[PDB]
Amino acid sequence: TRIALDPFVSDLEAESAALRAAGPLAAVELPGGVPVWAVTHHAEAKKLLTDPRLVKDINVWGAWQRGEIAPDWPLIGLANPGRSMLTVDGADHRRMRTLVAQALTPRRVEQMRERITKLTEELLDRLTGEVVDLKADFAYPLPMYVVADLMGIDEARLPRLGELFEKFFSTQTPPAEVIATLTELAGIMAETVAAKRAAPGDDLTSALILASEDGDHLTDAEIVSTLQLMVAAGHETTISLIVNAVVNLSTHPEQRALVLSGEADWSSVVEETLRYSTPTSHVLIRFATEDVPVGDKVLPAGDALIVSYGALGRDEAAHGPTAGEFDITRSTENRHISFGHGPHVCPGAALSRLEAGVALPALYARFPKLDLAVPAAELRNKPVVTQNDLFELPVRLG
Ligand code: HEM
Ligand SMILES: C[C@]12CCC(=O)C=C1CC[C@@H]1[C@@H]2CC[C@]2(C)C(=O)CC[C@@H]12
Repeated sequence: TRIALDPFVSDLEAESAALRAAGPLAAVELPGGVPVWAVTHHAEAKKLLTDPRLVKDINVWGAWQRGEIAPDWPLIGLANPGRSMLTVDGADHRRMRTLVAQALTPRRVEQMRERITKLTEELLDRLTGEVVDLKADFAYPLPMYVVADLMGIDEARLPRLGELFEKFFSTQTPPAEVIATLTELAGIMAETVAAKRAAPGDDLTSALILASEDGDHLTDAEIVSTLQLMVAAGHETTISLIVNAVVNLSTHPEQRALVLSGEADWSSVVEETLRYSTPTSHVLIRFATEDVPVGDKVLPAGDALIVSYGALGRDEAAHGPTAGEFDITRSTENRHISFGHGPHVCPGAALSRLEAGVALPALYARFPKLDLAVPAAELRNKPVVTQNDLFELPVRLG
């Protein structure tokens, strides 16, 4: 009775309807035969996201301890990523979040507005021809230039950063390519941390060095880990938020009219795209330290849990009868949890909201008649089971 997630993501819409159907705790199978539970309703996901019995520590995974997981399993990098803020809980996690919150503040993000506006303008200036891949030519570079600038990375490095990002986020990248790419990126982060210790500035890296709580502060390895994790977590997710907003406005032309006329604000388009069409369909992975009641099922001790943000974004219990439709005018008594909830909540939420909030009005200001150059039906998801990412976004600029 276990929903196997399509690893080609041939039909996300149906799979998300199946996951919602299979009740708050759905038995699922991950690409490569690996069974896990998925929480697929909003209220139950919130309860589990704040339950300290659901931990990131892979030692708690019974299937893994019993060697029933192949060491070459394509998703192993997600299930078992090593030491970061991502994979700790309790006091160790709260220390990291406290120090990181001192550096990546709402103020620091808001102060990027003008730089993001200039980067957005420079990318729009390079758009030529009647039909473009808006993903490749606009959405894809923007978050790389922004995060490089936020982090204070030497602007001399940007031509190589584009090649390293491409290699790191590509399916096609080999094995000894993928690890040469990670090594070169960590070298750039280490060079940045050492440069900012020698010459502190107005950048996230400088702020991560300075952060402290009662004389406690991040180690170099913790700063480099944090910067790498933010690139990995923040790049393709922000791209897909911008892509999905353009796709949603293209396919709902009367709501496009409302925002372009100024009736509706762009923030309402961004928040509705996050709920209706989150870039992150599933997050791996949590493990129960004890049996955990979820509705009228039990999540057994040592079992795995993924959070199905994609499925639960359209939860009728949270958002009502229209949950299944894109409506930027909707009011919900329940804020979307597409950035997560509880201790592991996304620290980049303000930044990705600002990037999309600047990019989208800038794009429609340059090209207010822009539409899809191919029917909505021909857009295809990439073969990435956790993410809601398209191969391309063909648009007629007009
Ligand atoms: C639309 C864009 C993005 C979405 C949809 C997204 C979504 C998420 C979600 C749902 C989580 C929590 C997963 C969970 O615990 O179940 C998360 C964690 C995280 N995100 Fe974001 N995110 C986005 C952009 C970014 C950006 C721009 C950054 C960094 C600047 C970032 C950095 C992180 C980090 C570091 C974590 C791990 C937090 C922790 O485990 O303590 N994300 N993200
Ligand atoms: C789980 C995650 C964060 C939440 C989110 O929205 C999307 C993802 C998918 C990619 C993950 C990332 C966290 C950091 C990971 C493990 C890496 O260091 C390489 C792949 C990357």
